[PDB]
Amino acid sequence: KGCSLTKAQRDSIEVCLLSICGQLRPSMMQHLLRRLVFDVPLLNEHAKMPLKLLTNHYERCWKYYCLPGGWGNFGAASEEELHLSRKLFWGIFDALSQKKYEQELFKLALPCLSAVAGALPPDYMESNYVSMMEKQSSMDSEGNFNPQPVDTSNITIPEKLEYFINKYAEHSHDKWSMDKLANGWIYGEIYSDSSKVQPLMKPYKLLSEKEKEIYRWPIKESLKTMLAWGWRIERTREGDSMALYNGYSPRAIDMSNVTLSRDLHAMAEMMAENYHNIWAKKKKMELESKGGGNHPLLVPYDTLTAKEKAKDREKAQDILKFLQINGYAVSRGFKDLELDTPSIEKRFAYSFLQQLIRYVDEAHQYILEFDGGSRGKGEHFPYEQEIKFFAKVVLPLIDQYFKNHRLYFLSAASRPLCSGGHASNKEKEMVTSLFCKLGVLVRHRISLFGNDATSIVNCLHILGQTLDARTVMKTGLESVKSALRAFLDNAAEDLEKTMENLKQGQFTKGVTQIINYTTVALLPMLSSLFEHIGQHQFGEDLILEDVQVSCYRILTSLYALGTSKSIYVERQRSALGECLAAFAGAFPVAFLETHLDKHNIYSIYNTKSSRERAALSLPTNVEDVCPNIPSLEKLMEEIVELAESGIRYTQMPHVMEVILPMLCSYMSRWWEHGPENNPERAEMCCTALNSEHMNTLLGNILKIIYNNLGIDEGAWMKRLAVFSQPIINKVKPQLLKTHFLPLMEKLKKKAATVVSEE
Amino acid sequence: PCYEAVLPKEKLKVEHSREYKQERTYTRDLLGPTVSLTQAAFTPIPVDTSQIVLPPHLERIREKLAENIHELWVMNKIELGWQYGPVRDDNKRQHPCLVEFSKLPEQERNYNLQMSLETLKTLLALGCHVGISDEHAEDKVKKMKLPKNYQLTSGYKPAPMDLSFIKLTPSQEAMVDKLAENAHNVWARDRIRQGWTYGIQQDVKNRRNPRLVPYTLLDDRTKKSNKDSLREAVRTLLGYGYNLEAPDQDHAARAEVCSGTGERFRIFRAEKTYAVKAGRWYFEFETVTAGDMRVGWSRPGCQPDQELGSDERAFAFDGFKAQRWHQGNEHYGRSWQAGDVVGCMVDMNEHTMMFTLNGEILLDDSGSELAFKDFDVGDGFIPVCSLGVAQVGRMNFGKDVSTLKYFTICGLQEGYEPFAVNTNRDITMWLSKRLPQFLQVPSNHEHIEVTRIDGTIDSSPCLKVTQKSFGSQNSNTDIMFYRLSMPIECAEVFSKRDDYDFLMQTSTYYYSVRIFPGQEPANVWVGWITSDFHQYDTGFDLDRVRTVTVTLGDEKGKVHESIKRSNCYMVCAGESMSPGQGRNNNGLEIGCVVDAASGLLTFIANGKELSTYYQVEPSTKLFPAVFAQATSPNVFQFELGRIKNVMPLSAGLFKSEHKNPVPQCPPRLHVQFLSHVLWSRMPNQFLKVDVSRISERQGWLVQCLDPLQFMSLHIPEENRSVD
Ligand SMILES: Nc1ncnc2c1ncn2[C@@H]1O[C@H](COP(=O)(O)OP(=O)(O)OP(=O)(O)O)[C@@H](O)[C@H]1O
Repeated sequence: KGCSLTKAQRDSIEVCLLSICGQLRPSMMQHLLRRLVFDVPLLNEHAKMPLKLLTNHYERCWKYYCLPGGWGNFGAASEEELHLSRKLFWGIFDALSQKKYEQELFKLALPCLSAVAGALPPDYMESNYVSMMEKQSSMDSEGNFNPQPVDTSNITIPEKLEYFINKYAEHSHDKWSMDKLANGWIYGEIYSDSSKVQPLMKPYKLLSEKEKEIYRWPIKESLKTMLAWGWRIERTREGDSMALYNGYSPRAIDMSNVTLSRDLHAMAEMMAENYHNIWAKKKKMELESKGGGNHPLLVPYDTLTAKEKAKDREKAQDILKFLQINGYAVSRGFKDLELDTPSIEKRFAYSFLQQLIRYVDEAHQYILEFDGGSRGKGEHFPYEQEIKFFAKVVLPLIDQYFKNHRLYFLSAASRPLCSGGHASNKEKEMVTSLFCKLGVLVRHRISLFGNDATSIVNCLHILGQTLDARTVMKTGLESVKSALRAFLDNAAEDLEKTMENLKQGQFTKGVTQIINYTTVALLPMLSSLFEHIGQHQFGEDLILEDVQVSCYRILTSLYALGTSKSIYVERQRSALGECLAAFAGAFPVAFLETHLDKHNIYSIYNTKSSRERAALSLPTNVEDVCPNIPSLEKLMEEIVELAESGIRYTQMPHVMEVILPMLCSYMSRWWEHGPENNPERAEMCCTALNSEHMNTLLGNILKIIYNNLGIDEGAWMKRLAVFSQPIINKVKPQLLKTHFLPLMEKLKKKAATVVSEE
Repeated sequence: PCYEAVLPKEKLKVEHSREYKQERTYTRDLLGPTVSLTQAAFTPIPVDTSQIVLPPHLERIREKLAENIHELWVMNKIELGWQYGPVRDDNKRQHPCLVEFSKLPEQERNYNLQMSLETLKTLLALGCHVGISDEHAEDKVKKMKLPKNYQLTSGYKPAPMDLSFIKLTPSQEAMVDKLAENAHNVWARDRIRQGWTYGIQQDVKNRRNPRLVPYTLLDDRTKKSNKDSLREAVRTLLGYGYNLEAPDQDHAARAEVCSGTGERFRIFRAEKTYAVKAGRWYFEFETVTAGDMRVGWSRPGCQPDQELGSDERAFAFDGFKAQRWHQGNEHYGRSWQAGDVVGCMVDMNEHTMMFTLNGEILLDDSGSELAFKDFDVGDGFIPVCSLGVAQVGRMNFGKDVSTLKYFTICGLQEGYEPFAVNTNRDITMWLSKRLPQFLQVPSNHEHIEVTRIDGTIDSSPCLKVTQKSFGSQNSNTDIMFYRLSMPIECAEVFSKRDDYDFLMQTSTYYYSVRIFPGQEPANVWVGWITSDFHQYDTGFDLDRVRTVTVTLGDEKGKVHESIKRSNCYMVCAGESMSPGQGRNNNGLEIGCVVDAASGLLTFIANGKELSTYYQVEPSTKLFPAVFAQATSPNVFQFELGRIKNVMPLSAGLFKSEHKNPVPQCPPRLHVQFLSHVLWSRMPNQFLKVDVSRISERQGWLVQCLDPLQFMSLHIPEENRSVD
């Protein structure tokens, strides 16, 4: 923090400090954190080193502070540093939000925020009782040394403590009997350092009360400071043992054998710090009276070394042990006032995403008034640093937070992260509302984004992985429910308008921006939603009512995409195909199975009553609502005929590459939803697709690739192989033997190609 | 009769008292520590509710709850076809409950009034927050079908509302079950207050009830009666609109810690002589249950008290957490289930080791198949297994190759050999000893250190006990048990300057123990113990010592002789000391005086004769012992001194010094301490005992007809014998 150093000197001190702290044992750095706590938010020139130290040591202790056990050898968190670190995160975040955008400083501080947010347990209960009476010596604005103690003149010692006072003054007179004997002084008329003649041989009982008061005054001040801190003192029967029991040589007493407890040790550490603060006040008055100079011990007590700590430590020890021997029971300063643990609001993630959704809604309304004023000539941003801070810190902050807490956000104490630490139902509701806000923030603003639209699509991807449908439905605020419904409906409508403008714009300005927005954000994020929902099994139950007709619309649009053919469609075809495969898994109806669609009672087409058939606008048939989609057996006739065809990947690629991921993503889930895989309602259940039929489809695809080798093939069938190792695993190993093993030897012939064959 | 003590579900058998019986080696079910059987003592514990006061809402609706419970009687007795009358006799079918609470006995009316009050109060103490929803839910009442059969005689119509549209949340139903359990506990407690005790049959003369059982063991019929009554009551309370927002499902972690005594795991291993230094070896571990089990290979220096794989002696595999253990724990393999068979393999030449689960090779976090990458041959490896609480396992050394289940699919091709592939005899199996024994304090002990102070011209020889753990963490704040290695023999028959003739004819011996200042005296006990003392409790008290009073009487029944036997004859220093906390300045020399000719144990403390005295039985072997919980680095010290007219301890202990008044401390005498680090040998063969029920007429027959004998090596000094 000193400024007289050269640039090279600053570099050397920074490297040395970051190394020592880097290999330093994690628990020991608590005092250094709490000294850094108030200096970090300044964000001065000196602050880059605190930011880097914060980043590196928190990234090192990513496991430690999150795990309730931490690292077993290094223990776990104390929650005092956790309360300090939440203040760190909030101070840094709010300061950076309100103060001017510097590119270097805020790309350096962003990883610091990420590390702090990750290390802080999202499940953490902000206790109503937190660290208080904050030691202010480190809170001096300059030189972090203002050693004012807690004033205690107002309080007064009570009457039962007078016997304690007499006994402890007896102990003091005894240890100075030993002190005078040790340095050599003996009884005489008057006190003399010359001949070691020294008249205090007389007992405590008859000692003069003035000379007794010389012993009181330190004892009196110590007891007053003890009482002002609030420590409850309780009286035991060992004390009246003394009363029933009731010059001289104070005869050998044995101090050292007794020992204290750890809570009393922290208690005594703070009392010793208080005594050092009183000593440092006295030294400050004497130094100001002097007018100049410095003292080696002028540094705060935490900055001190053990040798000077020894005097305070021992003199606190002695009074404490004599207090046990006297029988008093010292406790903490004040009882707990209340517990904020019942409320899920005090959960750290809850407040974090609280101010996060306020900031996100603020950014969304700022971009709304920018859509309004962007037709004006002035393109300047009054909220420039607001939105740049948002997009390049908050959005990365959200991304890193949800990545670090993959399982936490999925955790509802219902076995996801069964160790504990569940994201609350309201927290997951407000996660879904954050997803909705991100979507409505990203609708048709790619050009307005300064290429950070890729960051935003990754944000939407991550928020798509972080979802919990059961929790949202069984417990969900109606506003958030409507937000998600309007989300899905608006996404479907956006795709329907892009489908209609692509039929009318079959031949291939603002329409280019719209289609690029679609293919870069909307299709990938819907695909991510679809992948997450299907993989995490909540597809069927996220899809109950009118969300089914929304997904029917999305299916019609997606199949129109699959049947649409252009050069830009070919360029963005991989995203299209992955969207197709994702939605097939998400979609709950065997829409291919034209004959066996209707009978499933689990569908809207069965729950649809009759009055609200007529209320809605429906083609009245599961096939008339989707006229273009073909019947499953007809597509499988198509698949077999393309087996005997073996069409080329550069001659006839469209149908043959669009349909294969479709069917694979279908049967991957509707095999285990097939008639043999569901023993209940067999051949009457959702589907009829079976192991022999998919095995024929395997041999079929692997027969087309045989002809496809002539044109050196393409990567998307390697993507199919990626899709199909799950297929190979979930197919019975008996079908592997004698059919798929000859396929391994046939593909052993195919090993001539440079590409890696499975 | 003793058959009346059988719990209703279990059937009476006659088993072996000990766990292990005579059977095949590979079928022998190795057993871990058993769960403590605390359910035998069914103490009905009620949740305390007297401290809680009714909130104002419940206070103003108390009258409506009284009306509701009156409606409950007048529906229950009328829904069962029952009618009304003064005496509650079931044969004439008369009950006053169908009539108004006024004619109904006010005492039972109020009894049910407040037991419904503490019903809602137990809901409150359980976190059930019974508050009114709205005044609608009280102003509206539905009307039930009230035929003549369902008709009542009181004005309180039993037609509040049909409970079909009212649903009780699943957690609320579970708490209803809990409160029904609480009501059953209240009933059982009242019966205990009257003195009722459980019996399989029902009696009123002996006044015994089979209904006096925990709710889990209660019969389904009474379960359903109480269930329907209390569920209907809570449902009607909800119908009154006082909705109760159910307290959360607070998940409970039983922590599986209920083992009898401090034993957490039982370690089984083969004999140290079968250690392997070379070759490929294989053996199978069959898991009867799934839980805290570890199997692997251990060195001959494995400690029976430490858990396998915590330190270097053992290389074990824990599938419960799916972790390999050697000086630590790293993720390895998967978790097994009940019936899964683990196959352990070792290569002593390639220095590799790996495991199998039902045949497949377990994989590390990396793709490598080696459980432990490399190690040193050292002194060889031996098969080992540790079993947790309520765990059953089987170890097959492969003496019969056919008995190995997965050896053919894995292990045979690789060239691994069964551990007992070429053995004519079964492998002797050693286990961790349950019962602690006294042994000499090791010089390398991490907490206890003993120094021997030679006797000077003015000081008697002393043995000083110190703790090196103090002043540092890991210091064990547990009561250590100490004793001297050599006993005093009391006379075979009991008779019915100090003088150098009295001192030569006397048989009274003395040792003293000085408690060092700063060591808390009430934490230290001094006296004598016998060879039978095998009790290791973290908390020790003189009231807990094992005692028995054998009384032998003449032919009428007069007690002509009473003998009290105990293994511990010791006193506390805190009670012996008079000045209390004002002392601890110096001293506290407790003196123990033993009269070998009369068996009188007298204790002196700071020159005064203590009140406590013990009279022992002839030929008792007494070991000088001191039990202390160390609160100071220096805790107590044996002083082998003497007082006036009292023989020294060495004279009693040794025979060559029988007439030597000078105190001595020969090297044989040394401090011994109680510990659990000892192995026990399972016998190769057990007695052939068969047990069966001959008939109801004849009972259970047990029969042993084969004689087995074993050599017992008797250590003379310690008065114990081992095989
Ligand atoms: N109709 C009723 N039948 C039984 N008990 C009733 C009835 N009405 C009120 N009670 C009350 O419930 C109590 C329980 O009576 P119950 O016939 O169940 O006896 P018990 O306690 O199970 O008997 P035991 O201890 O002899 O097995 C009675 O003592 C009485 O206070």
